[PDB]
Amino acid sequence: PLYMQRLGEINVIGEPFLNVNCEHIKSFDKNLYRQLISYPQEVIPTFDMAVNEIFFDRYPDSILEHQIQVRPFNALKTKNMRNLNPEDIDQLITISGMVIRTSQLIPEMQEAFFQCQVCAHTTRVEMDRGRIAEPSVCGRCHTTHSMALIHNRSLFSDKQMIKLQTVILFAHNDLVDKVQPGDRVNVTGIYRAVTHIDVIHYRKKLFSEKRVELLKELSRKPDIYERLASALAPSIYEHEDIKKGILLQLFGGTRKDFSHTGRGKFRAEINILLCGDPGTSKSQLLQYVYNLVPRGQYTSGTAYVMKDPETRQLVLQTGALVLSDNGICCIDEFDKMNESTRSVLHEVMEQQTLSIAKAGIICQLNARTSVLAAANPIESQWNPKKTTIENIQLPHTLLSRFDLIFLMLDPQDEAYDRRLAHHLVALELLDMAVLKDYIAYAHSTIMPRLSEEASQALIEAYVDMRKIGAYPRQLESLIRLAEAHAKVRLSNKVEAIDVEEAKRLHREALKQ
Amino acid sequence: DEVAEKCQKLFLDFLEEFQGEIKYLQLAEELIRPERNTLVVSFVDLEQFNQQLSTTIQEEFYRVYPYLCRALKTFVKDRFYVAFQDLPTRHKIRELTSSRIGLLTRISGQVVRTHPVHPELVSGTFLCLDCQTVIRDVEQQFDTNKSRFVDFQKVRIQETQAELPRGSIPRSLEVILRAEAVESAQAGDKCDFTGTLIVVPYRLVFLACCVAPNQMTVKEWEKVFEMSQDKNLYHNLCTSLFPTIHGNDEVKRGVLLMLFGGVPKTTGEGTSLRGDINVCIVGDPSTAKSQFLKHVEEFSPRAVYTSGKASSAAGLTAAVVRDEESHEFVIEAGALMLADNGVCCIDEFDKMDVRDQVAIHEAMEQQTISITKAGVKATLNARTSILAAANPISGHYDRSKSLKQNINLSAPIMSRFDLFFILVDECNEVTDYAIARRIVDLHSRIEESIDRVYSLDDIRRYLLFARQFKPKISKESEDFIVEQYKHLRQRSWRITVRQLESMIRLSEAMARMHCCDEVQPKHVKEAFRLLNKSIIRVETPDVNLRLGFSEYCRISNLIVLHLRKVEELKRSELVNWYLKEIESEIDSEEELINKKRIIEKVIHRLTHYDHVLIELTEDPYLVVNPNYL
Amino acid sequence: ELARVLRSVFVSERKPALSMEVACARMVGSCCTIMSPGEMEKHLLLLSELLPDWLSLHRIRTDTYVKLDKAADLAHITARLAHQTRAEE
Ligand SMILES: Nc1ncnc2c1ncn2[C@@H]1O[C@H](COP(=O)(O)OP(=O)(O)OP(O)(O)=S)[C@@H](O)[C@H]1O
Ligand SMILES: [Mg+2]
Ligand SMILES: [Zn+2]
Repeated sequence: PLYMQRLGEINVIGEPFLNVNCEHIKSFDKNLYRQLISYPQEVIPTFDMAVNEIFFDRYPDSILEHQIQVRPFNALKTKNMRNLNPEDIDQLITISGMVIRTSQLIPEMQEAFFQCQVCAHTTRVEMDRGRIAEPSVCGRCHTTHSMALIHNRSLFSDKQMIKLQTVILFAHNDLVDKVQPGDRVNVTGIYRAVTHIDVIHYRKKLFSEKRVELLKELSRKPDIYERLASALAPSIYEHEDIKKGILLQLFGGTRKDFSHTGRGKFRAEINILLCGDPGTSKSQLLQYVYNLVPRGQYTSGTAYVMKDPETRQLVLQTGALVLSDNGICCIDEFDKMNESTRSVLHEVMEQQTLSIAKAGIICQLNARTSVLAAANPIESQWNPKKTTIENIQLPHTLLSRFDLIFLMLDPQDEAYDRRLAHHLVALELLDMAVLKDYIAYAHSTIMPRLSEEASQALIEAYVDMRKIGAYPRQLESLIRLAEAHAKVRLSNKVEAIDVEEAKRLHREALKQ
Repeated sequence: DEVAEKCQKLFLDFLEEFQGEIKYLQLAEELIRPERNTLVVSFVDLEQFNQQLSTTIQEEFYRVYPYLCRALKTFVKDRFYVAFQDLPTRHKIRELTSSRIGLLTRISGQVVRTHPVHPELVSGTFLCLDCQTVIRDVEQQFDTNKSRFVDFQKVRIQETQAELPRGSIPRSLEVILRAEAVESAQAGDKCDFTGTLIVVPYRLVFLACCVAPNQMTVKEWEKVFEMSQDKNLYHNLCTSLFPTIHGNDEVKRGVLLMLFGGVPKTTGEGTSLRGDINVCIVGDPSTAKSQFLKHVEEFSPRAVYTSGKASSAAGLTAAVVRDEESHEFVIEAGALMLADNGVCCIDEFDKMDVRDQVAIHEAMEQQTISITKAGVKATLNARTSILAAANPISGHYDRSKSLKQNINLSAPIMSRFDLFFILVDECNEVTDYAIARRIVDLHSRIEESIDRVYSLDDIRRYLLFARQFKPKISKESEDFIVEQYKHLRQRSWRITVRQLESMIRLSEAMARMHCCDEVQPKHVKEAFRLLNKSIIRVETPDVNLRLGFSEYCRISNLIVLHLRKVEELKRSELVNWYLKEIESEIDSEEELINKKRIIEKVIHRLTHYDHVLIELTEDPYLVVNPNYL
Repeated sequence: ELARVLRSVFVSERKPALSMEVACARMVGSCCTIMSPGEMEKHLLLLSELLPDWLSLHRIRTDTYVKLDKAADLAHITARLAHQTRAEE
């Protein structure tokens, strides 16, 4: 029995709260589980009484702030928010969702303090069923209608109203302020209609051993990198380097905290720019990335302030860029966008943060996103020129901020047209479904670190690269790419292969 | 409440027995004065006198406060309000919960809005209109002649920037001040308020009683003293403040100087002279500029960061907004006035519109901001130092065009910056190697690649101690400054009296750095170079064992000055003089032999390559080429 | 002085035990000298090792919690600390 150890831990800590898994109740007693589902409001007091009696029998000298309360969680009823029916009123329900807004601290009376107006006789009245049992006679002088209520002396309970993505959630006392907007929570509570949900518990590994073994077996294949490149976007032909770059961006770099150095948190997420004629694989690839990647965002060429109709207070709304934090945001027609927005992009591209100073509102926001942008040359045709600006007309700052820039040119080769037409007229499954979980596992588990041989290789690479013209930011991007390629092999150390591959890809992109 | 009577008796005990002189007797006697009606009591004295009473007052302050006032009145009448101070625990606004109602806690915040003084009736004498019965001493649950009134003030406060979590709106709290606490707080100030959180019909309101704005430990004081005697303190501070940035030490010296700052002076004509320094940085994208901003932001707690284009004119200085409840017009603070007596950092200053820079103009020089919009007339203090970062018109500094053509800044804006550095990126192999090795070492060896001579907290303590001194300018420094400015002004960025004031401020900052009560000409000589340099490279190339160009020029200047002075010598004699002069730096025999090697090589090189020194016939006579100035 | 501050914090919090993070954050936010959290942690460890009877530490799960006896006389503790400092000299 784990519950006796839980009671002992509670005795050690003194926190009167019990977390009970509903599956244990179902396995132990199906009838009791059904009773809990049907009438939680009546069985929870019985559970509290039982656990309190057991704890006091075991340790009667407990100086507890409050009686031990049972908080069940993870019920079988994981119904969707849109599947609610009038039948399950006053029944336990579990819903996963996103938190949008949380209200301020709302005090609610639970004990009413009444004092006699003559002899100052004091009494306490329990608040029950939304009605106040105000005493009408005194306990000392028996004077009728001599009771006065003191708000300060009364007992208040904190309650909070939360909007979940919609349903209204009511957190009470301890549960108040435990959830921050922008997080995904599994809320367990009783369904009640006036509709609203009263919160009882908040919930904020996923792979079996066979899945890990299969991942290791695939990784031991030296061809896994190219095989996954072939697996990405099967409908897209002869863009293997682009798929390689997309996969490296999906892996990304590793996060490092430089708090001890006094330096700001350096960007560790990869951004790629694409330029070419419209009607090419831009839109299809962007849609594929947006659909495949969870929390992805698709936009076409920011935060804003909203009035609260209740308190007349100016609240803030989060744009798609903020909503896609720790995700991937893709943009089409980068050239055709206003200069005002592209000026704002410099801050999010560089510092991963965003600062606003307007109408007295000063705030800073975290914007950990990867930008995959598609752009159209100003000539709508690859005019024979030298610099990419001569064809696309983009400032040096934005181009320098991009880690990888790729150009889509339709070659004037007959065989290429034959292959394109055959691919269209003729227009794997084992890979992408496994790959989503594989990428999640790689992100959660491993992180690479740099080595001395890679140090020397990168130093020589930089000193050779500047001879071609080169900025240190491309060196940072090369470090990030080496980390990504190390993540590809599931190797905890960055070796010569990663640096050589990153340098090869960068030089190939520059040559193209 | 029996415990309230016990608390009253114990408060009488504390008032009558605390000592070898009772501290509160004179204050109680002064309470007889009509203008004095609140008593200030230290919390540490209460807790040391007894613990049960201290805990009870800390836990039931609202319950026993009127009994405390009754005890105070009884004690005074034997020969009124009670105020408490020096509570050792500081709390955050986000920590305020319903569980803390009735607790004596003190809260720290910044005042944003104020309201006028209102009379509050406490006890009212009521006359019945039916039987003409006078009902006296009627308390109010939130005849004017015989009733009691107490002054009131309403204060709206806002969360501090440091305590503000990222992505969160700073919540506002209402503060009630009564009796002597009225008018003790001013808008725009940061204060700590001691009191309780009361429940208003519900609504959350904090009741406050008091406001807040040699004794240092022996070891900290001695560490500050010992480090103040370091001869290489300037270079050590320069290295320690930017351990992870390679080269460009001139910007480091400039930012350190503006951190020190000068002294402001107000003339008898009422005109105030700015004692601060404004710095502008323009450079090619390669050179690190935002890193300096981040470092100065994380180091200085009084630093504010903002972007260029995203900031409007109203958001920088202030804006006029109509208040919903009052149906009137108020002023909401801008970034500049929140950075009062601090430093404000602006990134991408070029992207800002001219309509914003013209608003900045007034705060730049006059150090104040004035608003005359929509019937609201006011002036506000903007005592700030501005650090601006920008890039040239084109991403690349084009040498085919003149210096003036390359910078798109207005002439007064160019003039009102004291130090103006321009960075140009060059392709040098040794600089590339150094930058690459530093970056990779930082990336691989995050913590072990940092060697700080002094702790950041130690630097902060020294800076706090040093800033309060106000050095005096000597007559020698006076005429040296006169002649230096004579020479300087005789040569786009025109040099006007503003640059002379900046030079005086720089001399004062150098004087404050060295903890010297008087200003010496050495500070003037040091600042003259930094004012002159303007365009500055990343790193000077080595000179053939290698030696720096600046050190080479320093040695040449010293030797030429000594020879020219002696004109109104011998090789060995001059070397002996140099070794005598440099004795304060050499600490080992190896350094002596290295210095001998260096001086022999430099003398030979000047004799046979630069021709500045002429040999006249083992110890040849050396003379200066008569065309070196 | 840090001991006095810790005593006052435990008086204010109305709690028998507190975590390292919250206690260190409050002490730093209330101390007269700016210090790093690591220095505060080492100071707390030194206090625990020198004076175990007053101050006790309990390792629970993945955290260590701080419990103190509030009834001890502060003057006697200050005298004991002064004696310990003199002995260490
Ligand atoms: N001397 C240096 N020491 C160490 N790193 C450097 C140095 N110079 C440049 N870097 C690197 O180059 C990066 C560029 O820094 P930034 O200050 O952002 O450049 P910038 O000149 O401000 O360009 P903008 O204005 O942001 S487009 C830094 O983050 C460092 O990684
Ligand atoms: Mg920058
Ligand atoms: Zn009665």
